[PDB]
Amino acid sequence: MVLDPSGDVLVGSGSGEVALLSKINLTILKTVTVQGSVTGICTVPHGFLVGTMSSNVYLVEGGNFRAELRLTCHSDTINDVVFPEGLSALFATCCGPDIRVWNAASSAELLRIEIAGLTCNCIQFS
Amino acid sequence: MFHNSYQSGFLSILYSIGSRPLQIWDTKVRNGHVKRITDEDIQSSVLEVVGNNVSTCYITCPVDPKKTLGIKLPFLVMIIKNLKRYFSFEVTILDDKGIRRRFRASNYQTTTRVKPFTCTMPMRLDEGWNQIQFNLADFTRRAYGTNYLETLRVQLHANCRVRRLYFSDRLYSEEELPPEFKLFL
Amino acid sequence: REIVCVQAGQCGNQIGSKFWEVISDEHGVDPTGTYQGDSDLQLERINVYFDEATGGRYVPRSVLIDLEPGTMDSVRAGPYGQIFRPDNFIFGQSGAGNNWAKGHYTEGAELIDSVLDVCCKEAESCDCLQGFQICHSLGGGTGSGMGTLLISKLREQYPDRIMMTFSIIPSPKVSDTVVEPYNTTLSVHQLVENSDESMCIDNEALYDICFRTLKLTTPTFGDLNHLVSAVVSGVTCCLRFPGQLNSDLRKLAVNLVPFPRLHFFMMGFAPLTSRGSQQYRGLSVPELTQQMFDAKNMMQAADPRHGRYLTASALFRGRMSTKEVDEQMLNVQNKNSSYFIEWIPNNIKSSVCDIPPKGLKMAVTFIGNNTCIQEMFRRVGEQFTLMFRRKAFLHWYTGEGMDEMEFTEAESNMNDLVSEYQQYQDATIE
Amino acid sequence: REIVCVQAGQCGNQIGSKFWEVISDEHGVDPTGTYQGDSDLQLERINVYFDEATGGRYVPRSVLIDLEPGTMDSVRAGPYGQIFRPDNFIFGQSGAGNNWAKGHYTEGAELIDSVLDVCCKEAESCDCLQGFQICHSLGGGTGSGMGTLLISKLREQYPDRIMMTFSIIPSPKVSDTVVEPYNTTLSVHQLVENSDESMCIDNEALYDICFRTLKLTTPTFGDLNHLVSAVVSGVTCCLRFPGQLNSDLRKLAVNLVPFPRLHFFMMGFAPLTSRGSQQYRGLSVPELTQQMFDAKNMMQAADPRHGRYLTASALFRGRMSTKEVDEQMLNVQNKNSSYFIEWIPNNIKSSVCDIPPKGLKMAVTFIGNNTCIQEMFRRVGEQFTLMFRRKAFLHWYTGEGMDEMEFTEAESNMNDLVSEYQQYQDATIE
Amino acid sequence: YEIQPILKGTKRDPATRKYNRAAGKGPFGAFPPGYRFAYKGTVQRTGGTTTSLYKGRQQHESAVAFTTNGAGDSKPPKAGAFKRRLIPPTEFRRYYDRGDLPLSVAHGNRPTIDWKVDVERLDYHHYLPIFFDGIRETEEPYMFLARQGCLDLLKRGGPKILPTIPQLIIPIKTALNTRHPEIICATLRILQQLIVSGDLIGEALVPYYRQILPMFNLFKSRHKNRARGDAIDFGQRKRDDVGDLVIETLQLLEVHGGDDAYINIKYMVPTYESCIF
Amino acid sequence: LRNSHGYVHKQRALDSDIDLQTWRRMRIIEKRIDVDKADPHRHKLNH
Amino acid sequence: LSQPVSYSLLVLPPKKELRKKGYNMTDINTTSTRVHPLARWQTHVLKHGATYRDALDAVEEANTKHWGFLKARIQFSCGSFESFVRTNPNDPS
Ligand SMILES: Nc1nc2c(ncn2[C@@H]2O[C@H](COP(=O)(O)OP(=O)(O)O)[C@@H](O)[C@H]2O)c(=O)[nH]1
Ligand SMILES: Nc1nc2c(ncn2[C@@H]2O[C@H](COP(=O)(O)OP(=O)(O)O)[C@@H](O)[C@H]2O)c(=O)[nH]1
Repeated sequence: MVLDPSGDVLVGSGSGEVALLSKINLTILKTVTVQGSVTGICTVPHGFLVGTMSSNVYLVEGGNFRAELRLTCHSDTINDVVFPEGLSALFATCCGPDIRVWNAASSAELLRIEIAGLTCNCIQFS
Repeated sequence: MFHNSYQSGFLSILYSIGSRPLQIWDTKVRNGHVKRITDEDIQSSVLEVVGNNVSTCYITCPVDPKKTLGIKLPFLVMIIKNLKRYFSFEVTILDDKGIRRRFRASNYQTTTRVKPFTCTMPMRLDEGWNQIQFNLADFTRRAYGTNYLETLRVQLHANCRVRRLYFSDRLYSEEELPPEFKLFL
Repeated sequence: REIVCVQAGQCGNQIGSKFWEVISDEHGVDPTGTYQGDSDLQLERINVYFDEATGGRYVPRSVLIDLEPGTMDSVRAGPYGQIFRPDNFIFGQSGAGNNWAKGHYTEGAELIDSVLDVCCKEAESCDCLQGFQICHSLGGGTGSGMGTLLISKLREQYPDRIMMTFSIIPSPKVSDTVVEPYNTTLSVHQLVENSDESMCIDNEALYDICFRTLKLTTPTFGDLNHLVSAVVSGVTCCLRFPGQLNSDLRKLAVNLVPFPRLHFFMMGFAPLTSRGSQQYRGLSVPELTQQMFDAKNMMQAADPRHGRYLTASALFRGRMSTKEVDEQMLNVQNKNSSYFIEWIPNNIKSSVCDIPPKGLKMAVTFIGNNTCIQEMFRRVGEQFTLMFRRKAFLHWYTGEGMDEMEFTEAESNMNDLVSEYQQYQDATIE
Repeated sequence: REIVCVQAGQCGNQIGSKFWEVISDEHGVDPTGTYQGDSDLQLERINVYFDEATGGRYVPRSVLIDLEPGTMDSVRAGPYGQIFRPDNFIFGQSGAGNNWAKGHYTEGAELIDSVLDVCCKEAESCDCLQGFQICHSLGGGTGSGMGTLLISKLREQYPDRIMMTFSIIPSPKVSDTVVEPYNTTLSVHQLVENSDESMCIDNEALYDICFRTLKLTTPTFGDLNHLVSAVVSGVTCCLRFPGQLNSDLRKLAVNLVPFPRLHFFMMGFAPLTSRGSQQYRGLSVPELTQQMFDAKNMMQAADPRHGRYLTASALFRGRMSTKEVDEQMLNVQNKNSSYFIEWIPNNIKSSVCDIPPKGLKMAVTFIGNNTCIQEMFRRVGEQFTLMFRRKAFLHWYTGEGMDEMEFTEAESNMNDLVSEYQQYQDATIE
Repeated sequence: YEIQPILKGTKRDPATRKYNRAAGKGPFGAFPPGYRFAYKGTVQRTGGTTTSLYKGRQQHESAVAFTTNGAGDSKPPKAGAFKRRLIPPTEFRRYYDRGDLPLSVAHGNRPTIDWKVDVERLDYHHYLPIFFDGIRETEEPYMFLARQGCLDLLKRGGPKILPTIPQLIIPIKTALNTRHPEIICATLRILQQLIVSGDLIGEALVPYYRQILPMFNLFKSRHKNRARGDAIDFGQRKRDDVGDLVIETLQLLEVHGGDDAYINIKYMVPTYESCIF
Repeated sequence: LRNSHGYVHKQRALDSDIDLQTWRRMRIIEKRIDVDKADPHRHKLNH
Repeated sequence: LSQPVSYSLLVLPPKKELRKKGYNMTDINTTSTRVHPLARWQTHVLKHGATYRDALDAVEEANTKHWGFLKARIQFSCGSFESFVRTNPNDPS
């Protein structure tokens, strides 16, 4: 629950949907769906920020409410980290049901493996 | 579809009682409606297909037009109540010569006609609830002089209340039917 | 295929006089009755409106009825008045008093037998009888009451023929008579049951046609009756001349009326244009179609922009191409598609006739069935309800003998007609 | 490839009457509208300025707008007035009073929708539309306000066509109106954003043409408007007749405008000569070129010797060789090299058309883009600053409703235009 | 600043206030009295840069229905055939508020009228048209007392109902013209009760199809069955479906009408098909 | 100025106010805007 | 200050027609500023209330609408424009 500069009220739901409600009669005006349960709404001069339970942070624009994602983090005890043999630009980590591969130079991530309801314990590269 | 199934005794594909009665049926409805309503005479749920245009509103089986039922039983039995308005239905069969043929019946047809793709024929419905027993083998032999192998499409048009559609391998008396197939007033 | 005309009341007799002038001119008949025409096409269908007398003379199959002879003496003195058969003028000895009940019950039943005798004598002489044509005003007294009485009797005696009426209806802005709502309501009640086709004209629309389009400085009733005679003579043109696509009154009824009560139509006639402007624009099918659908040139107070067209008909006179007619009627239907009823795939019927009205290279008459006519009935019902709730002038009608329940029946029937038009305007495919 | 003309205000309507007389004469159209020409070459491109009416008539693609009908009534009563379509005259009920704010905001917005409706009806009738051509004065009231309003609306509605204007501008020596600086400054501010190419004329320059070159003892506005009609009909001559080197308004614009703000041009027409002198000089391309560049024959008060030519265009009419045209344009560029901008290798475009105007063996019209036009804007900006510091006559404009910020913006934009011309005049390669 | 609740479809609806102005008061009557041309910058500067990639943005304004350019996206205004109309004042409210009626309401889980006198002795000429006039009401206790009283009078009437038929047409027609679906349902149910309550009543109602049946045509297609396909409706007990009610009422009318009710119903509603032949 | 079938005659009308040039104008215009090369009902004219 | 008034689009014909004419599907990526011989310009008109945001949304809609699209142009009322191109050809997003 965060109030906008105009006076309207923002909302965040457990399903991951973010709506904007009017201060006069509480009717939906705009809506966006993001992944993960929303816990935390911020205010920026050019837009809004949304933080989720799955450690995802989105940036949305107040003009017409389109969402983009710039953050990827784990949310539980990290179990293992390894490097490939002969390569150092990337490394892989395991945490809960997820396996992720990062870029060491820019702290980005391009890979994801998810098996819901399980826990990964140890990873190794061939 | 039913090509690999066990086919003996009674095979029924429609029943008003159930979570999804129209699971394996497709609906093409304009200027009309389809719904399940409680009947006054028999005190049970029935499906209703009512529309202003007889040709446009109907329900087909199977859903995919490229599929075939593949049922080899000779008889087809319907449970239809007459609402004192137009009604019709179609059955498409296959013969041992390998020709797909149609059998259309309605209560507005002026003359019986045989053509190489269609036989059109008249029908009456008595007052109240009716059971219609249809002999595909006899009608095929009488119309085309050719043996009967299987049916591969069933259609139903407005307007008529329906409870159950099933096939049978022969005629059965009133007391020989299992309780779930016999209707009670 | 011959029509018999009946003209009733002052308005009917004057419009009839102008109509018979226009028709006698079109077939080249001298006011003495002698044929002086210049083509065999004129003579070959003269039977449709004229009976043959022994010498050179021809006589027109029309009955003139009125309750005071003043109008008949004026029309007999008119320029074509001599052509009418003397025995065809029927008149009484006291007026209608501008009262519908008097015109329907007291002098109507007294005179009607002589009118029915003349109408039967004229009808039974025909080898094959086509529909009757009646001209009258709805706001008057003998026109409304005796016209609807005679229409009811003719519908009893000839129910399989056609009954066609041209009717004058009260303007929305200025009344010519105080008791107009009663006479109009009772007359519409009679017409919706008895008539097959009824055309309605507002004198206000003819004044606006004359002033805006013809720019006449001082128009007179002769001009209004000429516009009416032009449309009346246009509807019958395909019955009596050759053409590329023949048409008939029954074919117009079959194509225009979707349901039997919806038979009230609006009218317009296209090649109206001032002598100054005529040098700047030649006649052509696009120009006629554009003027023909412009609401400025339509003879009813209701405007098409508030309703939707169920059906329309255009009758073209002249030697012209069918391609231009078909493509223009398609183009107009496509560009304004929201104003045409969607459950009919094409609402306009066309017809083409070879012989134009004299002095014009081409002409078209337009007949339209539009739901905006509901506004006129609603307005008349409102004024009727204002007067009836207060018994404003009812004692005259009750003194003639009418029961008050007739007024409530006529009001209810008109209200149901308005409801039926409103329901078909807002219908949808679903 | 047809052009639509717009004539606004007294000056515009009067110049337009003479223009349509000259064009009707060249294509042999009688003042009744009948073609009476003497060669098929006249008919095959008549569409460029005339629309085709149905019978034997032609109608001119022009819209006439004015706030009081006095001028329109004088031109309609004139000898060629009948040719104009009656529906094309748009007028109000009270004058502009030579006030820009009244002409732009109160009666402008009242009539502009009807003017745009007429312009759209004329434009959408064309099979392919070329640019618009507008004639008006900048010092007046309805000419400036409604002309610039209409120009802005047409640029919103037709941004891909060409916008060309002929404009009358205040003389440097004698004023015709006390409030000319405000109207001129606001109009030039509107034009430099909206226009693609604009020609400017001083009445004082036409007086010098009449007194020095033609030596007329008693000239009249018909002579000045004939000189203007001659140049305007000459620029478009290659659009509507065959020739050895075709040219077009868009091609002229592409060759004349180096940068979008530098679109103000000077005009001249060559075979002007007094009745006594014609026996002393035969026509030839060198004589036309010498008159073409003589400042005595230029229709603006600014003189070329204080500026430099960025570009120029010459359109020749007559039967002539391309070698003399090309070599004359080379010789003039080489001999006067200091007056031509050095970073452009060739400043003159030539065009040749086979058919001269009747009675002349040869003719040329000259269009010039010269930086000396900055001094005229500087003079107008100076007089504007003198008037504004003292709020001269300001209550009329402020009482209509204008914000003073409009005046400061228009002055600042015009001052930046004079600075931009001055910077490109003194630019160098370095 | 201030808030405005949606306040729609609730206990306090201003929608029901506009219709039936006579409602809203207490068991007794009303209480006694005392209780210019600002500069906006240079919007466009496209002059001198004309190009073929530009095209017009304004394109005049609006459109005339029958002009040369066309109607564009303009649509005609709706007539409002289904728009709710005001409820005319009723004589039932007058005679109940006055106290001249032989009845009272006996509360309970199944409501019932208690009658202060035996029904069979009533003058039905004076009562039956007054009870049918009360069907139009939409406020308690009037709806209950009127409709249940109508049913009770019809059920116990006997041979005296038949001469009353000419006087019942106006209340029946005025109830249907209100275009309130619940009033239509109540009127249709009472008509079904009336048709079978006696003998030779169906033949008497044949000449009056001109006044009753016009409202049947408008509402024969309206359905509350918004369920998708084979889903059942559990509100069937309420009998709030207009289309089924009007269809079954038409079939009951044809069957009890007599020799030539078909041609009249077929002249009123066009899509009807003969039940008997 | 016209016959029954709608054509513009050949010779000058008696006591006509228009001049010869406009008569020729009307004749050539009408011949231009005809749809057929001749009247299909010539044989039914009498004089 | 200025507001958008129109947006311009450059597209290629459908894939089957391009194959029918005989031009190769690949080899469309190049470092030169020139365009394919079959690319056609089309333009559309924005409404009065349009801003930069919804114009860019319409451009993205056109990008995801159909295959054969890498060029874009948004035109303002001041005569200026900016172009949008795909960083990687034949690859959306
Ligand atoms: N168009 C037209 N209307 C007429 C004419 N004469 C009368 N009316 C109208 O008809 C109404 C009068 O009806 P009238 O004919 O006198 O009724 P009557 O007394 O029964 O004959 C008024 O609205 C008049 O304006 C006429 O010649 N032409
Ligand atoms: N060359 C020329 N100038 C004219 C003509 N008529 C008026 N003017 C000039 O235009 C200015 C007056 O503008 P005017 O047309 O009256 O403005 P308006 O009142 O808005 O129409 C003065 O400088 C006049 O000298 C004309 O026929 N020819």
